[PDB]
Amino acid sequence: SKEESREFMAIFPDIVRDLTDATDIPEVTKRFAKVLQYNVPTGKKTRGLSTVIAYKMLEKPENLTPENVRLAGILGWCVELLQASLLIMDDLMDRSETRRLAINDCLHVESSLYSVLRKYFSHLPCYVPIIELFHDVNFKTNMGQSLDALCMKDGRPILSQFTMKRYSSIVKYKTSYYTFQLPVSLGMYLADMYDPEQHRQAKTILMEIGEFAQIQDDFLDAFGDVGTDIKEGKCSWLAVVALQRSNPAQRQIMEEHYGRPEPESTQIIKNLYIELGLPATFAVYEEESFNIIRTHIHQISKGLPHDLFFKIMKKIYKR
Amino acid sequence: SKEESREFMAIFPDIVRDLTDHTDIPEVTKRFAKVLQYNVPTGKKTRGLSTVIAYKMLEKPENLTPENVRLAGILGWCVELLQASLLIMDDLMDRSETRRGQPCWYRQENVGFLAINDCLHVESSLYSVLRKYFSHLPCYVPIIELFHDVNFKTNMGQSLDALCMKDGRPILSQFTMKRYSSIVKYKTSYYTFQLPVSLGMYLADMYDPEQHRQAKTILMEIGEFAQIQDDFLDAFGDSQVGTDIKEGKCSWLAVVALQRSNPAQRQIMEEHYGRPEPESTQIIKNLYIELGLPATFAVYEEESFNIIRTHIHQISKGLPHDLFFKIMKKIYKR
Ligand SMILES: CC(C)=CCC/C(C)=C/COP(=O)(O)OP(=O)(O)O
Ligand SMILES: CC(C)=CCC/C(C)=C/COP(=O)(O)OP(=O)(O)O
Ligand SMILES: [Mg+2]
Ligand SMILES: [Mg+2]
Ligand SMILES: [Mg+2]
Ligand SMILES: [Mg+2]
Ligand SMILES: [Mg+2]
Ligand SMILES: [Mg+2]
Ligand SMILES: [Mg+2]
Ligand SMILES: [Mg+2]
Repeated sequence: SKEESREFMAIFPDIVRDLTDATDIPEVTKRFAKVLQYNVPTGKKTRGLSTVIAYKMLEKPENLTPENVRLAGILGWCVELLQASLLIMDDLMDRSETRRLAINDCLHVESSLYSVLRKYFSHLPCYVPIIELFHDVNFKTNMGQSLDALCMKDGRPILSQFTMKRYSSIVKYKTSYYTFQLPVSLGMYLADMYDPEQHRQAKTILMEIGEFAQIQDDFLDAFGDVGTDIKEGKCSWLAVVALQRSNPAQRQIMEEHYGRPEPESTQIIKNLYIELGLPATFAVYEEESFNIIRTHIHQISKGLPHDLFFKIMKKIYKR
Repeated sequence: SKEESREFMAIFPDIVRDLTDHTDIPEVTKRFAKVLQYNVPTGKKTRGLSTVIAYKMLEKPENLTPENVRLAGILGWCVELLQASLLIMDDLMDRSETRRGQPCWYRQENVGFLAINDCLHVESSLYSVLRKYFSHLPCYVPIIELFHDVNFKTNMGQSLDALCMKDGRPILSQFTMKRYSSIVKYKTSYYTFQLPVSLGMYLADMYDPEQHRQAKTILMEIGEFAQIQDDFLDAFGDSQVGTDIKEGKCSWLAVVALQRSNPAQRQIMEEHYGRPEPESTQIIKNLYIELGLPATFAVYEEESFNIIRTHIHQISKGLPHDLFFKIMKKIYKR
């Protein structure tokens, strides 16, 4: 929506002023403003806007005031502050050139979302549930990143670690919690929905959608119409399934050419992915997962709305 | 105190179990146990123990139960978790070889820049400890908010320190007493001195902002001497070794040197400060001797002690003077 996107983006200048003491240390406060301005507001803001959409579809229609929708927008920006911190750090860790300037900037940007929460939410019933959610998601996200790191040793991928169980765990902890669960749980808490069973049923569907989302992203990295997962030796769905299907000779090709800088080695891996019928395997998985997720959304109870979860599902599958 | 130290150290293994004992990912929880065991419990736990001591001197004697003193201990370990996360990061940022004898965590087999994740993880973990033990107590939200605020303030301090360096060379024009004082306050004094006392006050259900304000004033003054003394001893302490000069740090010695230096002496600092060659460290140390920095420190130690003691005598409301005198004595060693 034009109205939702514009109202959301209009909050950002306020967040910057809130976090930059708008003081005895103006030069470092001015620097932090530039850290936020470079790293937080550019690009799509899907997690932030999903927080507003979630609240709008969970809250009673009578309670949807401009004031409440703005609070949902502020929670959205706290998710985008978390996103920014993860993006700053991961790029240092993976020594990435581009995405789409100091080390402690990721700790600072992460820490800043709790100042925003304190400013706007400290007098509301949802305050402690929301801070505890952010605390738990950062802890779990770190466990995800560390599990991902345990698939690499001395710059070489550990292909024995490339199991579907470990992959599913990496996606859940590293990505799905903060990307899919966090926005919806935030929307629920702001709508004064605290029922554990409601959060649990939401979590189940969102982790399923999250897993397909990342598998699709992994697939498109190699087979989309420019991906470097193979070169970076990433624990990708393609690599995990390739090893499941591989005969000893196909396993040797992975062991020799996966996670190499030479463009020829990337091309060799893609050729093996084609030989192993990974495109067909993805098509089957996309159909099966869509039908299972559609079923689980139809089955959603505990007084949760289906349209929210269908909207999230549609955005990912694009049908 | 043997009993205090032993009681405090006995809590750590429970905290490791609280944070690592997520049954579907055993390898990462086992790794995190090791991250905590390497980085958190070894050497002096001065900040952690100071939290217990603060509480014991703030709380009503009748309320000092084994249970409450343990809660004070757990808050102290939350300070040590924050400490461990900061030192993990700072070592990567400064590319230091050792800290407290131990090789820096980032230098360990297959860590490097993954120390950023470990930094974030250890900092995050203290909030899990707070939830387990404090979620039901009135002090819960004030303590959570204090930890988040101190984290934010510490990051401002580290960034200000970083703005005294460019391309691995110190910016001597940035080495002013006003910027130095700000670095020490934000980077060190908040988490080292303010956080332990404020935690003790909150656990003793002391929420009066004016009490916290009066405490902060005194603790920032004691904190400033503590870092100046540490900076002095880096160059002039008996090793039986300080690398502040080699590292080109914004040290009290470097700041006061630049105040007292004639153009010729200013050129020695510009030429030799922050260089790796041992001869350059010798030249700076010799310039500090020439400029009479030892005498200058001796006068400051005497004058700051007297000024702070006066300020403690004038502390208002129901704050115990004895707590601030004990902190003073521990730092000045008199
Ligand atoms: C540091 C942490 C906790 C990250 C969690 C979320 C995240 C953005 C991971 C990086 O993805 P990736 O490195 O697998 O891929 P890419 O960098 O290509 O997005
Ligand atoms: C936000 C962060 C990461 C803050 C770091 C704070 C800190 C205690 C650093 C050490 O200071 P230093 O580097 O001047 O001294 P040393 O490393 O010698 O103790
Ligand atoms: Mg990564
Ligand atoms: Mg990456
Ligand atoms: Mg990438
Ligand atoms: Mg990808
Ligand atoms: Mg250092
Ligand atoms: Mg440093
Ligand atoms: Mg020192
Ligand atoms: Mg050092």
